Amino acid sequence: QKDANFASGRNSIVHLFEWKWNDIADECERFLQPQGFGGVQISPPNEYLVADGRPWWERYQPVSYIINTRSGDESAFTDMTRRCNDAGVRIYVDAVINHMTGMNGVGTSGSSADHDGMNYPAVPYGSGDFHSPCEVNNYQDADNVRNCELVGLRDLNQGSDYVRGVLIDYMNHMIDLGVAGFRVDAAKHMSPGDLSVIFSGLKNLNTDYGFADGARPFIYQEVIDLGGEAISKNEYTGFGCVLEFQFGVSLGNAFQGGNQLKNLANWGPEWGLLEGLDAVVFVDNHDNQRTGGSQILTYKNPKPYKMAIAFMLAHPYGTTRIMSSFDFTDNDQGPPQDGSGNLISPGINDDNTCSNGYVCEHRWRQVYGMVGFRNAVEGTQVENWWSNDDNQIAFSRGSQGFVAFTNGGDLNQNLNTGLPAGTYCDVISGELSGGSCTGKSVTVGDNGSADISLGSAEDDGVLAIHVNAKL
Ligand SMILES: [Ca+2]
Ligand SMILES: [Cl-]
Repeated sequence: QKDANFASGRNSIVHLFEWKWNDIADECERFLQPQGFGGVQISPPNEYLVADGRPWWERYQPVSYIINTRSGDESAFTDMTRRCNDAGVRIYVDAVINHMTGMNGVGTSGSSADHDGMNYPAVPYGSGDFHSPCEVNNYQDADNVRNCELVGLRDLNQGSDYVRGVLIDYMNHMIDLGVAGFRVDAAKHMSPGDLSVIFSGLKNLNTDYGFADGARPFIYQEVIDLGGEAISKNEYTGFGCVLEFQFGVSLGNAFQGGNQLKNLANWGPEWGLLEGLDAVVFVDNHDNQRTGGSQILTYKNPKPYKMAIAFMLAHPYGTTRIMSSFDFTDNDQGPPQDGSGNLISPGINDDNTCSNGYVCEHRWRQVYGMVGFRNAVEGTQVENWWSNDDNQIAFSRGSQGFVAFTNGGDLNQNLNTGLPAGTYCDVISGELSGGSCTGKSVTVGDNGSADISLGSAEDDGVLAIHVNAKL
C-alpha cells in the first residue's frame, strides 16, 4: 500500500489532468519512459455526470463504474495500461468513492443519475446505499464530515457490505486492467475503518503487466489536513500513503519569501509533516491551483514554482507528484474541447512543449531535469548543507548530486558539492546533449569544491548537477 510499485530507476507520478487514454499511452512511450518518470495519475475513468459546459469538475460526480468517459472507453484504457506498463510507467486511478452526484443528470455512457431519488441504475445504487441526507458543515465534528453530503453530493455508506463489495469490484477490475494503485478522492470524508476493509479486499497487482509477484496496489489518500480540525491525516497512514497538503502550503510560502530558505535545513516531520514514507508530496494539485489561495505556487508564477518543484525533487522526503495542467482563466473552465464536447488532444510543438492549451509542466526542462536528478541520487541522504543564513541554500545528495537555490541576492560561493571532480551540466539551464552542456556547466575540483554562481536575476533560482549529466 505504501510502495508506488515504480519500475527500477524511475520516480514521480505526473497528473495528466484531463488527458485521454490514447494520448497518455503515446506520452508514456515518447516522453515519460525516456525521461525516467515513474507513473501517471489519470483523471477519473469511471462514468461521471455530463455537466453544462463540460467543466473539469464533472469528473468528480460519479454516475456508475462503467469505464467510458471523455478520456475513452475500456479498450482505449487497456491499450494505455498495456503500453504504459510496457514502457515502465505505472498508472494510478483517481478513485472517487465517497459520493455519486450532487444533481440529476445523465452520465458519459448514457446512464441515469437520479440525485433526487438517490437512484443510480447503472451500478445499481438506491437510497438504502447512502447516508441519510445532511450537510457537511462542521469540520470540528468528524461524523458530520464523514456521514453527511459534501456540497450536496449523495454520500455513499461504505459501512454497507453491498457498497463495500461494489467499490471493491470496481477497484479490482482496475487492478485486473493493469493499474498500479489509486489516488483516493475525499478520503477525509470517509471512515478509516471502512477504508481499511475496502483496501484489504483489493487483489495483488496483475503480473501480466510486469509487476513483481505479491505487489500490492499503491494507495495514496486525499486528506486535506492543515491542522485544527476533528480529523487528522494520521488516522489514514495505517493502510496507505496520505497526500501531504501542509507540504505545498509551507513550501509555497517559503519560496514566495514568506520564510527564509535557511529554515528548510530541517524540512520534514519537524515542520508538522507526515513521516516521509507515509507521504505523497506535490507543490500544487488540480484543486488548489484554482482555489488554494495565495500560498500555493502554480505555473502562473513560474520562477518560484520551478524552485519549489526542484526542492521537492532534490529532497529525499516522500513520493513526489507533478501537476500537468491545461491553461485556464476561470476556475470552472473545462479542458480544451471541440464543438461536440470532445476533448482536444495535446499536440507536441517543435520545441517539445505542448500545443492546444496544455501547460505540460512535466515537459519543462527544469522539471524533467529534476526527475533525472532524483533518479541519479537514489539512495542518498542530504549532505553538505549550506546556507548564507538567509535565502541562499545548497546541499548535496550523497556524492551523486548537488543543488543550490537563491531567493535573495546572487550566490557566488565555492561550495563542497561532495561530487567527483569533473564538468557537470546544470540540468535547470540546460542538459547534457551530444557530449556537451547546452546550458551552464560547473567544474568540480578534486576536493569536491566548486565555484557556484547563480544570479538572482536569472530565469531560474536553482542550479542542479548530478553524476548522470557529467561530461
Ligand atoms: Ca462520506
Ligand atoms: Cl490530490
